[PDB]
Amino acid sequence: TMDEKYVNSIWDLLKNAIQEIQRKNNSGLSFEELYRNAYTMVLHKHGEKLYTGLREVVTEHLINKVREDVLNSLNNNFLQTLNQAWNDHQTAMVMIRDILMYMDRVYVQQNNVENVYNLGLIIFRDQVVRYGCIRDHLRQTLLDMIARERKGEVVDRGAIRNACQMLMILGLEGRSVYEEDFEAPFLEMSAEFFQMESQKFLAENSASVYIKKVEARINEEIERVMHCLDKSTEEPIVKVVERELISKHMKTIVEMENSGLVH
Amino acid sequence: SELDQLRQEAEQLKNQIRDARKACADATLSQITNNIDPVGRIQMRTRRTLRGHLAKIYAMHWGTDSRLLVSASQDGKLIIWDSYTTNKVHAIPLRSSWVMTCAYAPSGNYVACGGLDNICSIYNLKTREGNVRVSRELAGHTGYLSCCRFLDDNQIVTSSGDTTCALWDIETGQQTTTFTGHTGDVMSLSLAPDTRLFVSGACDASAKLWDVREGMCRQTFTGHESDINAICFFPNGNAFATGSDDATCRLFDLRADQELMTYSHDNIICGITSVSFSKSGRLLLAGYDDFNCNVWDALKADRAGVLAGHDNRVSCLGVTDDGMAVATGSWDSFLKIWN
Amino acid sequence: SELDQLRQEAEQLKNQIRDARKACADATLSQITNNIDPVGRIQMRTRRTLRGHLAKIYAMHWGTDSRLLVSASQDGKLIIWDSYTTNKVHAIPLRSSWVMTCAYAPSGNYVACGGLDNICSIYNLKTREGNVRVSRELAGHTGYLSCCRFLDDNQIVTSSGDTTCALWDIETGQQTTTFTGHTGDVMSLSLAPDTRLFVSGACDASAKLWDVREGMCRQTFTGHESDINAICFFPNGNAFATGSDDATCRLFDLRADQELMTYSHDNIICGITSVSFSKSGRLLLAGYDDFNCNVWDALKADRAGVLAGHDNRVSCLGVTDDGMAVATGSWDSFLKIWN
Amino acid sequence: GSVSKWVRLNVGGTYFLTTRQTLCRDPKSFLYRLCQADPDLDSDKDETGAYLIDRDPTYFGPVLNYLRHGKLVINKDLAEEGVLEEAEFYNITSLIKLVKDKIRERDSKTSQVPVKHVYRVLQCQEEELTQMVSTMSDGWKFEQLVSIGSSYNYGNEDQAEFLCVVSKELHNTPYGTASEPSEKAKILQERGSR
Amino acid sequence: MASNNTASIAQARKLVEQLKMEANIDRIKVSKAAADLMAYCEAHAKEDPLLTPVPASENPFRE
Amino acid sequence: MASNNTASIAQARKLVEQLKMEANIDRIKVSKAAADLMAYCEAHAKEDPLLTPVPASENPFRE
Repeated sequence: TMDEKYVNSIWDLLKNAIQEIQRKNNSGLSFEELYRNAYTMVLHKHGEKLYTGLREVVTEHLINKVREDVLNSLNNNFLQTLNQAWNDHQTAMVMIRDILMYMDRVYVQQNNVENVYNLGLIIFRDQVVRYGCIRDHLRQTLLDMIARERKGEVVDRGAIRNACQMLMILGLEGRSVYEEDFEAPFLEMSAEFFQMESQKFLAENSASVYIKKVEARINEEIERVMHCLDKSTEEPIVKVVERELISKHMKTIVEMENSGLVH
Repeated sequence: SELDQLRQEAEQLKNQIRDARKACADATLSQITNNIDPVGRIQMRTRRTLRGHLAKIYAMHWGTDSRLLVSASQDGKLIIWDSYTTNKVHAIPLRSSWVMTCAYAPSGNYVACGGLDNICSIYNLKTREGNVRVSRELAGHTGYLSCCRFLDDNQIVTSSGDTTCALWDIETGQQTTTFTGHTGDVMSLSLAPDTRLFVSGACDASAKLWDVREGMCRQTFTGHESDINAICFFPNGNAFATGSDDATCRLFDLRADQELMTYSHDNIICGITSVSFSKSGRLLLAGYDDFNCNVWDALKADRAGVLAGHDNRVSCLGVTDDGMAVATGSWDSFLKIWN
Repeated sequence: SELDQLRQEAEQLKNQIRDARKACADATLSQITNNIDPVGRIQMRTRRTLRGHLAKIYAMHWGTDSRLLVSASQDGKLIIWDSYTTNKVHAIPLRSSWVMTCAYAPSGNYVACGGLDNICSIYNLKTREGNVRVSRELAGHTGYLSCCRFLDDNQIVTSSGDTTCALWDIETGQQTTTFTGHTGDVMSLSLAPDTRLFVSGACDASAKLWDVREGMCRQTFTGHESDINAICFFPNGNAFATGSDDATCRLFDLRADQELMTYSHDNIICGITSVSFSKSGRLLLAGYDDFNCNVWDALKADRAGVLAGHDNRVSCLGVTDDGMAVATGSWDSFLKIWN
Repeated sequence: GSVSKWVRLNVGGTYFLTTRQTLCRDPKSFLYRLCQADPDLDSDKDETGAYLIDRDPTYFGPVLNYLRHGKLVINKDLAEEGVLEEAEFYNITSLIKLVKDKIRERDSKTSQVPVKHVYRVLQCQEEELTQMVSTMSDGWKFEQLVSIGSSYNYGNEDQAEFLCVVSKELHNTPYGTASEPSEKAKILQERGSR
Repeated sequence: MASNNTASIAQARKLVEQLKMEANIDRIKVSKAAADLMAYCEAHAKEDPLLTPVPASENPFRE
Repeated sequence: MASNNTASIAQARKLVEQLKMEANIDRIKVSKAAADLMAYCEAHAKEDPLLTPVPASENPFRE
């Protein structure tokens, strides 16, 4: 049985189509064409070649342009650029996995290897999120305007929402990249900011209005965690307030000159 | 190329493993001692002659009741001999010839075989009609099944070609637990009495000890220079003897991560095709590519005895689960039971 | 819940039953008069050897002529031996192996067999075609059949697993009278010569005498803790022997509702596998898991003699309806006539 | 197409007009991607307005039947391989599993025998041979007669003299082979086995 | 019904009933039943071949 | 990443791990392990049917 003649050209055709869809071009391509392509190149038992080609093509597609497209933004906020790049990556990745399900049902089980989706998301994590220059610039922008909102400003909260969302979805099973990138530094900065805020608020206002202000700060933390932080991040940050303003300055609350619990 | 630094770290870790092993390396109490239980010259007589195969006995595995031994022949048929009466409890034909693994379940309710067919056949021996029927055909191995063992009566381990040691849930038929990490062809496999760690001996001279739950290689042992023919855990589930195509058998210890003691002699050059421990573990019975096989004193590194009652290689060796007698599946179409 | 009062009532009713029994216990005079009518030493000779089986002869059963006996072997063939000429009148192959009950009709025109099929087979013996054709299949049981007996050529009781021994109509294949009093698998069964009472033993060690027309347990006898293997009524339909897994055989009396006598020695460790009575019923025929079996002076409770022969356990006993001689169908594929 | 509730598929040159809901039964199906109005999949031609499927309608038949009314039927005049490849192109795991089941059904029914053949070995001496062969049970087929060598009268007229190996073939398709466990039966099987 | 623990009350009822007809049937004393037994055995001993020798011209196994 | 020599860094990662838990596992002296094995074996070297003989009415291969 001879089938290699069209396989030789279909290598190039499918690789070109993969690159074209990866750069967000879908109006001209034929979904059925990519289906039949990948299917015939797979049932001929060329799984390892297609797997290696997909790995390399995705890795260099992310390295060559997407990383630079994220980096080159200076007159626009970093978060929106990274969000657009990640959205385009997801749009390409869903399509690619829809193509390569036949390889995802036969070859992977026999060879005990990774699937398309997890592998490509891992490549994105290692070449975009884990890559240092994007990581530190992202953390800088996030901390910057999260601190402006903390001290009180009107910001683009949806940008931080998309950022945090890609952060803890690109980690898949774990929160590892999200917890190591910005979440723990944010918790530390919140702890320090609330230490200084409690210190200044205690010596400035009476205990009753201080209680009202701290409960309003809890309400604002809830507002932010619905609007500017991740929903699953509700419980840490809130108690970060609770540990810093109340649970460690009990004697300051109970005793004051002309005020306090005794008064 | 960042592979250079990864290789450097791996090399340094391997070196550290070597120094750690050399650190615990000291005088071997068994080697130095010669006055504690010198087993002397032990002789065994053929008590049973299970003639009735017409082809080479390729593999042979005892039963957990130490009465029923399943012997697979080269032509392809499993004879479940009753050892006492030399009677064929079953003589089931094989779907495909060239079978090299015969795995007997502890219950004796299932039997497993596999061959140059890349399919692991599981026959349910016990059924209402009594007709031995195939229970499940495990497919999903692109390499030939090298060895198989029953981790349970619905859970099996199938050391195959393609370096896969895939674990299967039998009745589902799916590869519930996947195993990979060997480089040489996985050609032998053994279970500890604990049955929680399985050792895989490949053609890369490596015995990889695999943590059976998480699908990850607990330990790695490498003392041989040739493909490992067979492995046999100590009766303690903490160490295993290992025979390879070289004339050197090696007792690897899990606690020390190093060869406890070697077993070699300038009168043996043939590969050790099978290794087996007595119930005590004091005697290490080894089947050789030499038509006759031998047995070392497992803690004195000397030949306790020699079993020479064949004409072809002892392709498989197995001592009774109660350690009472030993069966010698050989390529001369016979099995000898020695007591 | 409310089951507590029922179990209390059952407990005190059991106490009442036992108290009535011990009040009835007035010492068996027969064992006391063990010096009257000694049978001497009676050692029979095997005057026939109906060899011609190749499997284990599980159940053997005389016909009503005391000349044709249907014996079922383990492999699933029925041989209708003619003891007078040692000629196989028929050798029926059975669709499913592992048969353990061969039921001869009172008229010799039907035969019945049952095994691990949960389906009884009624085979028309007498037909103008000459060959034995299937008459009916009795389905509805989910437990393995253990013993069946023809009440008529239309009604047959089918003791089986599933704790049921329902009387079944042959023609319609419909159950006639369920009996669900047992908790063990009904494994033995016997008919009194009046055929209005069948007593049946089981895994619950309870010999339950049943009403063949109502579905009610007429009486319950419990003198055993091991599983009642075989049941044989006394020739008067007033008592029945009972063997079990233990090496003890016991005679039970319908009138006395108690274990009348026991049959055991220190010479025996094998359990009773078959019970029978002589023409008078004075001689108790006990087949054993020992190769040999025995005859006991039942009205003296001591062994009358030893029936030797065979090299493997006796599996079933049967005396001729005239008492001329006794057939000992053993697992050595031998059925011998003793006289 | 995707402009209305109905969708017309030009499978192999033949037009199937079907509701999308029966076609969208699998969210991983290629037809699901057909259902959306995304620019990615565009295989309809605007001079006919029908999505072209690069597959035949012959094996599209059973798949459409499965999508319409649950369990499908696959004739043995249509290749199991044809519907197999059809399902693989349509990307439906339940359907490839059912195709595997259908292939197993075909192989069991054809290659072997619905309800296998059961064999028995009657033993008869040469004197008893004629009647018991002639009166051998209806519903059973004779397979082989084998003599028994012996040192008894040169080997003839011996008590064990002949094996009549007979068989019985069952061919009831829904009857199959039954199996169920019974512990007492297990004990008895073990004891009788050895 | 599970309220009465899977209708164990039904089988308890059956057990009590079986004990009911067990109590209903009288008891016939052991010595008298045994006396019936030696009566039958002595009556039929001289017609029981296993303990009464029978000639080779009288059994269907030697003629 | 197949521009990194066919993603061999996964194999390097696995080997680095294997070595890591190899280091994490204790190292017992050869004398200690050998003594333990002697204890176990000699505890059973008076009951080994191959070391200690068995009367030819107790081994089901000589009766």
